[PDB]
Amino acid sequence: TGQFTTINGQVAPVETGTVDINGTASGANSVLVIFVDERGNVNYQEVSVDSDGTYDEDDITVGLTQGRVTAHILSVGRDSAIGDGSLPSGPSNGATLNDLTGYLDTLDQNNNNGEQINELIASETVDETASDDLIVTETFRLAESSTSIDSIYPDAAEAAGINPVATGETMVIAGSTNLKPDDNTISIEVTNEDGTSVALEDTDEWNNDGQWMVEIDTTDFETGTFTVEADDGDNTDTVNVEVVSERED
Amino acid sequence: EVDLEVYDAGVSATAAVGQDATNDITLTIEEGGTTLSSPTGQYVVGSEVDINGTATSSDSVAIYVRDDGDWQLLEIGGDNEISVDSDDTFEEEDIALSGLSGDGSSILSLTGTYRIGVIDASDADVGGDGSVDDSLTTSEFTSGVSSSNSIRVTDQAL
Repeated sequence: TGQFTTINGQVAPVETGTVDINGTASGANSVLVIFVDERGNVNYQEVSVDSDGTYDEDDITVGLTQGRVTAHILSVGRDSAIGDGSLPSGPSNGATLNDLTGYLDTLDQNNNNGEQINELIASETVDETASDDLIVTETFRLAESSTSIDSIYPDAAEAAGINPVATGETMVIAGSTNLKPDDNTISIEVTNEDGTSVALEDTDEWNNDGQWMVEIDTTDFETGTFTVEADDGDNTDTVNVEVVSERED
Repeated sequence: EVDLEVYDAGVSATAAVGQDATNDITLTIEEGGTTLSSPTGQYVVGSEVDINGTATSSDSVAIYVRDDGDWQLLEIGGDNEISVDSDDTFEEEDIALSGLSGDGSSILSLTGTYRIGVIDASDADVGGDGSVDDSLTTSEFTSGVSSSNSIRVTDQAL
């Protein structure tokens, strides 16, 4: 059993990625996870599973290229051998998780398509009819960091995205992000017609749905046009909302 | 996990490759967390603040500032390093980040939200003389043991 934590199906920082893996691997001593992209680059790491077969390894870096990356989780079956032990370059019956890593080093060296690696990995280890080893498959698009503002509206019921807000009542702002929920944060800025900031709030928590909401009060606000700015050390999104004494309902 | 294997008395080195170990012991190896504490959250431009943090396995540490690009080195002054005591803690006196000379400080002069991180002496001029004199990129800064935290600078009003 395995799982991969994706903020939106993607990993934002290409230079330094991070994924969380957890699951149940009963009866095994170690679990290997492999990442391969469309070009054919491979990254591997072994995970020491605890006594009760509940492995949880956190903050796994990915050193691959931008694009689409498919992930596999390897687990030696009953034979405690990779499949049948028939590695193209490894010895017979001594094919362990560490032994298969040596075979992986040959895959990226040769000019092989990333799709070819999917055929090769499944065929040599799992597709063999005498193999007892099990894998799980998961994919995610490795993209760049991106943050945007989706909807701004008061405590009323609305999801279109834009809504004038009367002063004195709290208004919610909702945006999308691909960053890590805890290791990063989103800082907001609300400024008037001549660069007088009035509000500043930050959030460093959001579920794996990718949606984040920030609460700002409108107690001392003045009617007019106000600028909402959000940054995270990367490209900054700006949106403008109108402020009115009272709304129409 | 790292294991140690002992063998029976009188066994030769070459002949001990295959025979099973009489006993064993295992230990785990990780990397220590070198983090900063005081330069976090808010900073008034032109103000002075101390460098507070901890470093489990470190001898010399350097402070870098990043904003949409390279990690420009911050010239703290003497030897560009801070020693660590036995309690795995390192500290520095009150230093004005923007006041000090260097291009690293110039990023923090302008108002905005930035990032600041510390790194151990594993850089060592990314290979060369025993001195921290570079502007390590994202890959170089992340490869070694390090940690960064979000910082933003606010305007100063008397």
